[PDB]
This record gives sequence, C-alpha cells and structure tokens, in this order.
Amino acid sequence: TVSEANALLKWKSTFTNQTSSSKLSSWVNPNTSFCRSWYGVSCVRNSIIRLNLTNTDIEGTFQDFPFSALPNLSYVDLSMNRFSGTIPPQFGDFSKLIYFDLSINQLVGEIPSELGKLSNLETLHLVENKLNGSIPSEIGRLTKLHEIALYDNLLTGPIPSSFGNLTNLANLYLFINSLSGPIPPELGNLSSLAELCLDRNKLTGQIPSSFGKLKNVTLLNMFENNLTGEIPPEIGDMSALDTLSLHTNNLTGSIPSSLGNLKNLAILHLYLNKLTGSIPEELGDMETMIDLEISENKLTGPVPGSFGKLTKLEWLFLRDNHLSGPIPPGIANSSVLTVLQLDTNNFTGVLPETICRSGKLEDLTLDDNLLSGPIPISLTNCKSLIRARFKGNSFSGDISESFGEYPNLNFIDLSNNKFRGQISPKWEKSRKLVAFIATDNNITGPIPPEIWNMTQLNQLDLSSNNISGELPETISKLTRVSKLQLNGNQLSGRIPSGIRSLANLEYLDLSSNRFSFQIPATLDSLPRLYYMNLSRNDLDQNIPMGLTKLSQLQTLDLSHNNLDGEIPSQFTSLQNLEKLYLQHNNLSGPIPSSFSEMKSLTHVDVSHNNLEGPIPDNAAFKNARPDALEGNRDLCGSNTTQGL
Ligand SMILES: *[C@@H]1O[C@H](CO[C@@H]2O[C@@H](C)[C@@H](O)[C@@H](O)[C@@H]2O)[C@@H](O[C@@H]2O[C@H](CO)[C@@H](O[C@@H]3O[C@H](CO)[C@@H](O)[C@H](O)[C@@H]3O)[C@H](O)[C@H]2NC(C)=O)[C@H](O)[C@H]1NC(C)=O
Ligand SMILES: *[C@@H]1O[C@H](CO)[C@@H](O[C@@H]2O[C@H](CO)[C@@H](O[C@@H]3O[C@H](CO)[C@@H](O)[C@H](O)[C@@H]3O)[C@H](O)[C@H]2NC(C)=O)[C@H](O)[C@H]1NC(C)=O
Ligand SMILES: *[C@@H]1O[C@H](CO[C@@H]2O[C@@H](C)[C@@H](O)[C@@H](O)[C@@H]2O)[C@@H](O[C@@H]2O[C@H](CO)[C@@H](O)[C@H](O)[C@H]2NC(C)=O)[C@H](O)[C@H]1NC(C)=O
Ligand SMILES: *[C@@H]1O[C@H](CO)[C@@H](O[C@@H]2O[C@H](CO)[C@@H](O)[C@H](O)[C@H]2NC(C)=O)[C@H](O)[C@H]1NC(C)=O
Ligand SMILES: *[C@@H]1O[C@H](CO)[C@@H](O[C@@H]2O[C@H](CO)[C@@H](O)[C@H](O)[C@H]2NC(C)=O)[C@H](O)[C@H]1NC(C)=O
Ligand SMILES: *[C@@H]1O[C@H](CO)[C@@H](O[C@@H]2O[C@H](CO)[C@@H](O)[C@H](O)[C@H]2NC(C)=O)[C@H](O)[C@H]1NC(C)=O
Ligand SMILES: *[C@@H]1O[C@H](CO)[C@@H](O)[C@H](O)[C@H]1NC(C)=O
Ligand SMILES: *[C@@H]1O[C@H](CO)[C@@H](O)[C@H](O)[C@H]1NC(C)=O
Ligand SMILES: *[C@@H]1O[C@H](CO)[C@@H](O)[C@H](O)[C@H]1NC(C)=O
Repeated sequence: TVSEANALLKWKSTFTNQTSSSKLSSWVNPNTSFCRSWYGVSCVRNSIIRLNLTNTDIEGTFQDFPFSALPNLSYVDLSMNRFSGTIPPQFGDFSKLIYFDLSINQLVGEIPSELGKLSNLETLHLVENKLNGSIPSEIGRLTKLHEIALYDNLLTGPIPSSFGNLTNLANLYLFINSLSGPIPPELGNLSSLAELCLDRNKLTGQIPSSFGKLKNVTLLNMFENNLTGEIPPEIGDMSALDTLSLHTNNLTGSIPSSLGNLKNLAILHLYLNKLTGSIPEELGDMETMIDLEISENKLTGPVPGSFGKLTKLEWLFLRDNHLSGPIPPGIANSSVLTVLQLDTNNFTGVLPETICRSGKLEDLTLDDNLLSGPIPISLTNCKSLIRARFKGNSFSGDISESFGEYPNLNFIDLSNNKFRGQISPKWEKSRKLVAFIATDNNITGPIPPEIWNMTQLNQLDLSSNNISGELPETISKLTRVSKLQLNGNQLSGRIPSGIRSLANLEYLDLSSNRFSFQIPATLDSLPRLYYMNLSRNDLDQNIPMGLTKLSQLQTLDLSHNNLDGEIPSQFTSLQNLEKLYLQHNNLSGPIPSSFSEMKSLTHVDVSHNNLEGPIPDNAAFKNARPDALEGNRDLCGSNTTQGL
C-alpha cells in the first residue's frame, strides 16, 4: 500500500500540462491516507483494487505506469483523458482484472496480445483511440468476457476466429474500424450474444450461414461494409432479432423468405445493395415491422399483397428498384404509416384507395413510375401531407377537384403528368408550402390571385402548361421566391412591374409566352438574380437601361422578340454576364465600344438584327459561329464572318 501509493505518485509526477485544481491533488500523505482520501483509489485489506481516474484531465503515457507495484488491480478505468503512447504488454499482468477501460484517449499502436492473459476479464473497453493492427487472437481466451468494445479505432485484419470461443460474450462492438477479410463462421458459436455491431468496416465475403445459430442476438448491425454473396436464409432463424441492418454492402441474390419468421423484427435495413428477384410474400408476416427500407436495390416483380398484414408499419422505403405491376392496397393500409417512398420504379395502374386512409401519411414519393388514373379520394383529403411527389407519371383529372387543403404541406411536385383544370385557390391554405412545381401538365385558366399571397413560397414552377391571362401587379407579394418559372404558357399582356419587388429572385423564366409591349423600365432591383429568360415573347421597343443594374446577372436571354434600337453601352455594368442571347429581334446600330470591358462573355448570339459596324473585343465574338453573328445589316469593319 505505501509502496503502491509511492509507485502511483512517481507515475503521477510524469503527467504533463497539469493544474493545481486537478482532482489528483488528494494524492498526498502516502503513508496514512492512500486508501481513505485519494481520489479514484479504493482498497481491500489495504491494497488498491480499483483505480478510477476517468475524466480527470490527465495528460501522460503508460510507459512509467507501476505495473509490478499494483498486483491486486481488479478495476481500471482511465477513460476520457489525454493519455498518449501505446498499451504496454504489462497490462496483461493484472491477473485479477475484471474491468479494463482505456477508452476516449489518444492511444496508438497495436493491442498487446498479452491481454489474453487476463483470465478474469469481463469487460474490455478501448474505444475512440487510434489503435491499429490486427485484433490479437489470444483475446478469444478470455472466456468470462461479457462485452468487448473496440469501436472507433484504426484496427485492420480479420476478426479472430478465436472470438467464437467467448461463450459468455453478450455485446461485440467493433464498428468504425478497417477490419477486413471474411466474417469468421465461428461467430455463430456465440450462443450468449445479444448485440453484434460490425458496421462501418471493410469486411468482405459472405455472411456466415452459421449466424442462424445466434438465437439471442437482438441487434445485428453490419451495414457499410463490402460483404458479397446473398443473404443466407439462416438469418431467418435469429429469432430474437429486432434490428437487422445490412445496408450499403455489395450483397446479391434474392431476399430470403425466411425473414418472415423474424416475429420481433421492427427495423430492417437492406438498402444500397444489389439484391435482385421478387420480394417474398412471407415478408408480410414480419408482424413487428416498423421501419422497412429495402430501397436502392434491383428488386423486380410486384410488391406482395401480404404487406397489408404489417399493421405496425410506419416507414416503407422501396424507392430506386425495378418493382412493377400495380400497387396493392395493403402497402398503405397501416394505420400508422407516415412515410411511403415508391419513386423510381416501374409501377403501373392506378393508386389504391388506401393511400392515406388513416389520415397520417406525411411523405409520399411516386416519381418516375408508369402510374395513371385519378388521385384517390383519401389522398385528396390527406391533411397530414408534408411532401408529395407525383413527377413523371400519367396521373389525370381535374387538378381543382383532385387536391384538397393541405395545411402541413411543405413540398409538392406534380410535374410531367396529364392533370387538367384550373389551379384552385385552395393551395393558399398550404401556408407552409415552400415549393410548388407543376411543370408539363394540361393546366388551363388563370393563376388565382391567392397564389401571390403565399409569401413563404420559395420556388414556383408552373412552366409548360396552357395557363392564360395577364399577371397582376400583386405578384410583388412573393417576397421569398427565388426560382420563378412561368415559361411555356400563354400568359399575355405586359410583364408586371411588381417583379421589381421579388428581391430574393435568383432564377426568373418568363419565356415562350405572349407577353407584349415594353420590358418594364423600372425592373432594376433584383440583386440576387443571375438568370433571366424573357425569350420567345411579343416584347418590343428598346432594351431598358434598368436591366443593366442587375449586376449578378450571369445569363440573359431576350431572344425571339421585337426589341428595337441600339444595344446600350451600359451593358458593361454586367461584369458577371457570361451568356447573352439577343437573336431574332430588330436591334440596330453598333455593338457599343465598351464590350471589351466585359470579360466573362463567352456565349453570345446577336444574329438576325439590324445592327451594323464592327464586332467588339472579347472572346465570344472571336469564338462565334456563322449562325451566332449572321443576318445583321453591316457586319464587321472588313465584312467578315470568319476572323477579323
Ligand atoms: C500503427 O501506428 C503506429 C503509430 O503511428 C502514429 O500514429 C498514427 C495514429 C498516425 O498518426 C501515424 O502517422 C503515426 O506515425 C505506426 O508506427 C509508427 O511508424 C512511424 C513511421 O512508419 C514512426 O515514425 C518514425 O519515427 C522515427 C523517430 O523515432 C523516424 O526516424 C522515422 O523517420 C519515422 O518518422 C513512428 O515512430 C511509429 N510509432 C510507433 C512505432 O509507435 C505503425 O507503423 C502502425 N502500424 C500499422 C499501420 O500497421
Ligand atoms: C430560354 O427559354 C427558351 C424556351 O422558352 C429556350 O429555348 C430553347 O433553346 C434550345 C437551344 O437554344 C432549343 O433546343 C434546340 O431545339 C431544336 C429543335 O429540336 C434543335 O434543332 C436545336 O439543335 C436545339 O436542340 C429549344 O428547342 C428551345 N426551346 C423552345 C421551347 O423553343 C432557351 O434556350 C432559354 N434560354 C437559355 C439561356 O436557357
Ligand atoms: C425594324 O425597325 C425599323 C426601325 O424603325 C424604328 O422606328 C421607331 C419606331 C424606333 O423604334 C426607332 O428605334 C427605329 O428607327 C423599322 O423601320 C421603320 O418602319 C416604319 C414603318 O412603321 C417607317 O415609318 C420608318 O421610316 C422606318 N425606319 C427606318 C429607319 O427604316 C422597321 O419597320 C422594323 N421592322 C419590323 C419588322 O418591325
Ligand atoms: C495484494 O497482493 C499481495 C501480493 O501480490 C497479496 O499478498 C499475498 O497474500 C497471500 C495470501 O493472503 C500470501 O500467502 C502471500 O504471502 C502474500 N504475498 C505478499 C508478497 O505479501 C495480498 O493478499 C493482495 N491483497 C488483495 C486484497 O488482493
Ligand atoms: C468510475 O467512476 C464513474 C463515475 O464516478 C462510474 O460511472 C458510472 O458507471 C455506472 C455503470 O458502471 C453508471 O450506471 C453510472 O451512471 C456512472 N456514473 C457516472 C457519474 O458516470 C464508473 O462506473 C466507475 N468505474 C469503476 C470501475 O469504478
Ligand atoms: C460495392 O458497391 C459500391 C456502391 O457504392 C461500389 O462503389 C462504387 O464503385 C463504382 C466504381 O467501381 C462507382 O459507382 C463509385 O465510384 C463507387 N461508389 C459509389 C457508387 O458510391 C463498389 O465498387 C462495389 N464493390 C464491388 C462491386 O466489389
Ligand atoms: C501542453 O499544452 C500545450 C498547449 O496545447 C502543447 O503545445 C504542449 O505540447 C502540451 N504538452 C507539453 C508537454 O507541453
Ligand atoms: C477455440 O477453443 C478450442 C478449445 O480446444 C481450440 O481447440 C480452438 O483452436 C479455439 N479456436 C481458435 C480459433 O483458437
Ligand atoms: C440463448 O438462447 C438459449 C435458447 O434456449 C437460451 O436457453 C439461453 O438462456 C440464451 N442465453 C442468453 C445469455 O440469453
């Protein structure tokens, strides 16, 4: 004891960057108080058996640790400190060691195989260090081990097959490492195992079929590895499983139907693999299933109708597969289903009547399927909707009757469908809606004025429709819109001056419309705008000087219009302007002597105008093709279509 206290004092004297306020100040009077007052020290029969210095700001190494002087250590917790260096082999000399924790330190080097001498060890914790090399196989000797935690290290090599000899192990945590090679099938001998976390490693090979003997494992995390082969059907024999995660691997073959035998399985993650074949209908017998994610695979065939038996199903992710056939009604029949991601598949037919039958669906994705028909009535009245994506289908019906009031709606995408009718003002009650995208539909009529009352709208895309009417000046109320796309419609009249007020506007496209008369002269107050496309309209008169004050403009397209007069010399204020399309207009005069000042100008078309004179000094005019510069009255000082 006095020798133990002296030995620990000499080790303490090697600590660096220490403070008088350290909790080790109590290490005084070794001859009297070692077993009564010393912080972290506890004794039996006046001999230290417990050294607990966790989170005491100790900075040092174990080189001068008094191994020989503390023979009776049974509990060592030196975690959450600033210990550096290696783990000396003499740590294996503490024959009575039961608990050993060096976690959350700055230790380096390999794990000494002498730890396999600690025959009484029940907990080994070495997490969150920089330990490298292979795990010693002699650790498999420690048959009293209840828990091994080596995660968040730099360990390499295979998991030792001796680990199968640890008949009392309950938890094996080896995640966040660089372990490699095949998983030893001897792990199937770990009959007491409850948690197997080998995720985030570089493990290869097949999942051992002996895993079917692990009847007590409730958590199997092996995701983010490089496992190959197919999921062995023996996995369906791990009856205690409630979480099975094999995602982000290179697994192939079919999903074994034996997974339906996992009556306690609540979480199944199989995504980001190369699984093929059909989804077994026996997967509908996973009665506890809450979170089923087998998205991002190559599964084919139809979704089984037995999915209606998954009464606890909350999240279903089937996106990015090759599933086909009609969507069976049981896929959305769960009363607690809140996420239903089916996009990027080959589903056909119409949506089932069960989609939002409980009024709890929040996330629905159906992008890029072959679906068609009407929106089901339970979807029209699904007030819990937060995101809904129908893009890339053949859905039909009156858009004013197919969609109700969605107060919790945040994002909706109806693009590339066959919706008809007029935009209803009901959308205005989606006070949380930040994006409304309905490109490429058969929407007709005017835009209801309530749409401009959506100050929270960030992105509004009604392009490639048959919308008509004149835009009112109340369009200025969209304070937070940054992407406005109304192009490809039959909107008529003047462009409203109120677009001035859309300060956050970055991307504005009013092209391919019937806008007439002059571009608003006041339109000069869009500091975030980098793209403006007013092409293919009926606009005329001079190009207004206000456009030259939108400094951040990168791309400007005023082509296919009836603008006249001269290109202003104030285009020099568009230093950021890269693309400038002015073709098919009635512009006149000289390209202003000032275009040299503009530098980022690479793609310019000024063809089919009445301009005359010489081309100015910058790339795009040198790099212009015949079509880019043709059709003007008097081109170039030396009448050139080729260089100078
Ligand atoms: C396991 O890791 C050790 C230690 O590596 C050290 O810590 C890591 C977390 C990384 O930050 C490494 O960059 C860092 O070095 C490896 O051993 C170490 O090898 C290096 C060079 O390979 C040794 O540096 C040498 O130091 C001498 C001076 O004594 C110089 O003359 C040399 O030119 C060279 O700079 C370093 O001393 C050594 N550290 C030890 C042995 O504790 C080890 O190779 C690695 N094992 C693996 C990856 O299998
Ligand atoms: C501004 O919006 C208009 C449309 O509103 C864009 O016009 C599009 O321009 C591209 C190329 O300039 C056209 O593609 C061309 O199609 C023809 C016919 O298929 C083909 O022969 C060409 O080789 C080229 O592929 C496209 O058809 C045209 N769209 C329409 C509806 O006319 C314009 O590009 C936009 N401006 C900017 C800067 O993006
Ligand atoms: C293309 O433009 C020319 C230029 O005329 C414009 O006239 C003003 C209205 C103003 O815009 C100026 O910047 C231009 O000079 C048109 O030519 C004129 O045509 C009118 C007939 O309406 C005639 O009275 C004028 O004398 C013409 N002027 C010149 C200089 O020739 C031309 O008609 C326009 N072409 C098209 C297809 O629109
Ligand atoms: C602490 O360690 C010492 C030695 O490692 C133990 O002392 C031995 O005790 C046994 C039986 O009690 C004796 O037969 C030996 O002669 C002792 N050896 C020495 C060098 O004293 C001591 O029992 C241990 N104490 C605890 C609480 O584990
Ligand atoms: C060392 O001391 C710490 C804190 O004084 C102990 O941490 C406790 O550990 C148990 C589990 O063994 C937890 O249930 C407690 O909540 C923890 N408390 C705190 C404050 O962290 C730790 O167990 C001790 N270790 C040894 C070997 O004595
Ligand atoms: C396992 O699957 C992953 C998929 O993430 C593969 O990683 C990709 O490999 C190719 C290049 O060979 C590219 O698609 C990407 O560069 C990789 N990363 C991705 C897609 O995130 C990996 O190659 C596969 N291993 C195999 C087949 O042995
Ligand atoms: C002590 O802390 C300083 C500041 O972080 C650091 O530069 C130094 O390496 C540490 N160790 C010693 C022995 O000074
Ligand atoms: C596991 O223990 C048995 C006991 O005899 C031994 O024969 C076997 O070699 C051990 N496995 C490994 C991989 O060391
Ligand atoms: C492992 O499962 C078997 C199955 O019979 C059971 O008897 C045993 O108690 C379980 N072990 C643990 C540690 O739960």
